[PDB]
Amino acid sequence: QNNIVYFDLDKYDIRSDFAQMLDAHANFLRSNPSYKVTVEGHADERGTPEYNISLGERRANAVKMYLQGKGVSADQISIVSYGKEKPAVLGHDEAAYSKNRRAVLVYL
Amino acid sequence: EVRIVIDSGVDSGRPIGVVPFQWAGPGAAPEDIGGIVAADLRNSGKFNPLDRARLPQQPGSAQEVQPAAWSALGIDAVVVGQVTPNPDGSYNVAYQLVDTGGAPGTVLAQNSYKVNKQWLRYAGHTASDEVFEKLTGIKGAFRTRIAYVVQTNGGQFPYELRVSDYDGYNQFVVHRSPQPLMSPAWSPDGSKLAYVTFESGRSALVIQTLANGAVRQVASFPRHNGAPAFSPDGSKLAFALSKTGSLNLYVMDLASGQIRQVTDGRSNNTEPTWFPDSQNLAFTSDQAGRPQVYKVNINGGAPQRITWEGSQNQDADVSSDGKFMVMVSSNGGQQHIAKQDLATGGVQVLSSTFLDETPSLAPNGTMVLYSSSQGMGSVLNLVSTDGRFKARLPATDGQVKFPAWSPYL
Repeated sequence: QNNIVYFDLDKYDIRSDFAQMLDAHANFLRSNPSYKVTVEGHADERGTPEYNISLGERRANAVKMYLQGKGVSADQISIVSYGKEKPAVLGHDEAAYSKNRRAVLVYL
Repeated sequence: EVRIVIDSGVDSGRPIGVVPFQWAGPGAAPEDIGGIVAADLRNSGKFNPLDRARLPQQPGSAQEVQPAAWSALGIDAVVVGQVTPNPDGSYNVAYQLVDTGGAPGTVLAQNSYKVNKQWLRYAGHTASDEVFEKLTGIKGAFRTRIAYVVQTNGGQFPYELRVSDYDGYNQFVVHRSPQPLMSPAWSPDGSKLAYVTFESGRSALVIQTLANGAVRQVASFPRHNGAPAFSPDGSKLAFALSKTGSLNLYVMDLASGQIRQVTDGRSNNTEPTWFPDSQNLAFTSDQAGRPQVYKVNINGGAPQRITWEGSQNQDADVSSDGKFMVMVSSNGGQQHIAKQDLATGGVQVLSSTFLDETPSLAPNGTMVLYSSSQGMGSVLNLVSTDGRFKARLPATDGQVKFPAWSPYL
């Protein structure tokens, strides 16, 4: 809930509902320039694995750009796309897919 | 522990007699070579070996074949053979292929192999290959192996890259990981697999020597390093990196380790596959919008679109003779394996399973290994390149995906 941005099929933009959530992250990172965030991006299963890396990367990147828009240091933000290799849940309909189309902000 | 199960290619194909091989010892042979040869030929989708219950005779030599007994059954060739022990503990495995149609009693091919016990299946497969090529004119691939990734539910190392023979026997674990493994690729000599691992925290692309487990680091630049493919002349590895901000194609000279960039677009360019000349690649690009397959010479020039089937195409594997590719073709919310004749542009859909991906061709171009989803997990599927033969390799211990067919071994 506080560290995940969700996306519709073939969409990669940060939509308004996540703005607030992301700002807390920017606030935090601006304050602790010691800190590094890893944006893990994902795609649902439709597609093929090496191509769907890119759908994950567009999502993670978009989080990165937004945070940089909030004053965060480029060097506090790395991105790792898992494509469709690490689903949050199994299943073959939109309930499963919307759950898996996401970018997760994690502090490693 | 994978085994092949055929779904269709059942009770059809060219009729052939395969006789249990004679055994020069007490008890049963250490291995049922005629059983192997029968199974292989049936697995090819081209033959219907007569079942054991119906054999009209069980000759243990060529001279003992009675051709008329097989022509009466519309069977025009018969495999017989012998397994004998040697004093050093090894075995001789010999077959003779006997014409039982228009040249009755003529020995069309024969051979003998000296192997130790642990290589009896190997010898059986060599006998299948020779019989197969003699009768159909197509080089046999029964000695080949497949690589694939097994993912169990839980445990500290849920992801395993493994290799087995093409029919499931002699499985071994290549590498275990806490994090996903992707896209194994065989070197043309069969000695190494390239793959992608996320066990460090991000993707790394490596090449593992199978005989000793040695690992060569190829690429771990920021972002993604994956989608490897070895050039058929042994000189290069193509792959994809997204450090520039989108996936692009690179090639590494394996001798020097020198990496060269091949595509530099703002689109994503990935899943490279080699044409027979080790100079051209087919690959997936999204530059036109939805993914399609393109073709580029690694030495210079603009990639050219080659697919127009349905709405979307990607993830291609070009045949060892360059005449066709198979690929994953998407339409109406479904995706299946398709074959495209590279000279005419014609397309035939091969598969009807669900969520088909990652097709790999056998090195004779007659068979495709790929993965689909059955219930909540991935499984492996086989379909011939004429779309008539279909089988599976059901597994016991988890989902199975990312198949890759070895070169000839």
